[PDB]
Order: sequence, then structure tokens, then C-alpha cells
Amino acid sequence: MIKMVIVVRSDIKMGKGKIAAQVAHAAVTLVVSIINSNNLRWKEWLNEWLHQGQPKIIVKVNSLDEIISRAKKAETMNLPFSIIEDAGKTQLEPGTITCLGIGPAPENLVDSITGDLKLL
Amino acid sequence: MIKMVIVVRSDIKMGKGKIAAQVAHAAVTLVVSIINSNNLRWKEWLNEWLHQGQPKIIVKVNSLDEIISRAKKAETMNLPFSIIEDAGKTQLEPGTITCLGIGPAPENLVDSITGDLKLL
Repeated sequence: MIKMVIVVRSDIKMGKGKIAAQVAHAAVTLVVSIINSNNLRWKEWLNEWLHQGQPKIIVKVNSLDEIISRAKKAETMNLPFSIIEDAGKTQLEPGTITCLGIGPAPENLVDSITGDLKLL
Repeated sequence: MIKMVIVVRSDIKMGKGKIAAQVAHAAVTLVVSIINSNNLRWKEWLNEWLHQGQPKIIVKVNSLDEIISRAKKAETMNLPFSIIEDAGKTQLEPGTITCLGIGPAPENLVDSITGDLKLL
């Protein structure tokens, strides 16, 4: 199964409405970046993901370093990823990294990155 | 200003992660549907929306009837819209309507449909 995983930071303050917007931001940025790419593998995974109902896994981490660690993992393995920063319209200061999107891609491939995280 | 609004049902039990997943589902479905359409106006709005930072307004309604009412208004106004239903992997029964996505579209068109709703 092909899946998309979004890693959300738990150490910053975000209401459920805020969290939903950030996760949606991560997902849209990933999809658009893939469509605008010339990476055939990524496009194949995206098409399958859509056919499978857009399965998503929303997990969390309690530090910025844990997000950077996983983004580097995704990058090294040539997987699609998106680092989302706040637009600073509310509490949070603009530029604050809120979450990381990865995929869509084979879930076992993605698990070699986020298989140890707790669900949000 | 172009905006996307996602109307979430508050009368059904959904936790933080569930809500985030449903909202991301509405957002991605909207974007993909616009990219694959033959609607130039919609595509222009989508492009402007991305350039503007993908602003999203997440509001709530307390009944399914309200969701259908707003979907009807979106449809009559020829705006992109998406009715999202649960995959039934958790508490909720599959097929349960969880939220409605509208847009991206000019702020005034979107607000004429959801401007009276409370933020989630």
C-alpha cells in the first residue's frame, strides 16, 4: 500500500483547527511538487495513492530536531517531502516549522523513516 | 484574495488526527480535481491561491444537513467543491460524510457560502 505520512510537532502550541491547516498545507505542497516534477517514480506513487483513497498517517514528534532528522532520511532516500513553516498569522511566529510531509510512497519504505512514531 | 474553506462536522466524534486527515483529504481532492479539469477559471484561482500561500479557513457546522446546504450553494455558484466521506478504518462507519471543501475561489464568493460559520 502507498501512503503519505505527516509528522506534526507536539512542542509548539496549535489548536485542532491550526493543526488541520498545517497538515493540509503539507499534503497539498507534496502533491503539487510531485505533479510539477519530472520524477516518474514519484508520479506513479501519487497516481496509485489517489486510486487507493489517499491513505494518510498522522504521527507526532516533540522536537524540531526529530523533524530535521527525518527530513534528511527522506531526502537521502529520494522520497518526496515538504517542510511546512507557519505564516505567522496567529500566536506562532512566522517561519516556525510546524510539520513534515513525506510521500506518498510504499508504506514499508516510509516506515523505514517514521515507523517508530506515535499517532497524533 | 483567493481562499479555500473546509467545513467540518462537529456532531460526529473525531479526534485531532482524524480531523486533520479529513481536512487534508478535502484539500487534496479539490486541488487534484481542478488540475484534471478543463476549467480555466478554476485553474487560475488555484495558481493564485498557491502564490498567496494556500490560505485555508477551517470552520464547523453541527449537522449533515448544513453540509449538504453549503454544497448546493457551492455547486450553484460553479465553485470547486468536495464532499468527503470516512474510509471506516476507525470509530466512524465508512461512508460517513465528515467535511466539505470549497475552492480555492475569490474570498467574497466563498464567504457568501460560509461567512456565517464559526472557526473550528
